[PDB]
Amino acid sequence: PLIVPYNLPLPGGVVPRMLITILGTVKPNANRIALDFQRGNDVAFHFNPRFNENNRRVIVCNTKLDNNWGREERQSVFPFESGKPFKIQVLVEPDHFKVAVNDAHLLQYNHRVKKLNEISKLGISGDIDLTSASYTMI
Ligand SMILES: COc1cccc(C(=O)N[C@@H]2[C@@H](O)[C@H](O[C@@H]3O[C@H](CO)[C@H](O)[C@H](O)[C@H]3O)[C@@H](CO)O[C@H]2NC(C)=O)c1
Repeated sequence: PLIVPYNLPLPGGVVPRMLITILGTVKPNANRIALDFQRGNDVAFHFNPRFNENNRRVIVCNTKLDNNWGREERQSVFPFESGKPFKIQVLVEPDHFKVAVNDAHLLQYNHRVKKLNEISKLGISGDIDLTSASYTMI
């Protein structure tokens, strides 16, 4: 068990073929989960499942530059469930982050922050018990 919020260093930033894997369990009365890939204070890629946004479940993705959020990208496919174990895998490709949950492809997020080598930490937060967070090169 890792304490949330958890910061996972990404030494030398991200690069294509890097695979980040997060294993956890959603708390039974969850409101949100967030993964934040950071370039100093900027958030290159925010991945944010919301369990009760006006009584709908939605995943919101965005980028924060100079303390300002950008244009949201929303996905209504929602593979998380309160109480239940999950696996999130984020594969860095040359033009996007590719996200799979529980082994099924979920979404892609085009790189808006293009200095991939400067995206040097991942913060993991929200209503989860965190079991493991790791990376490897495929
Ligand atoms: C496209 O259809 C819909 C449906 C329901 C809500 C929204 C929406 O745009 N919500 C964002 C919210 O998603 C946004 O919340 C922020 O959204 C960020 C990601 O964009 C991040 O998760 C922040 O932590 C969170 O506070 C707040 C504050 O920036 O602004 C809100 N926007 C407005 C206009 O109030 C859109």
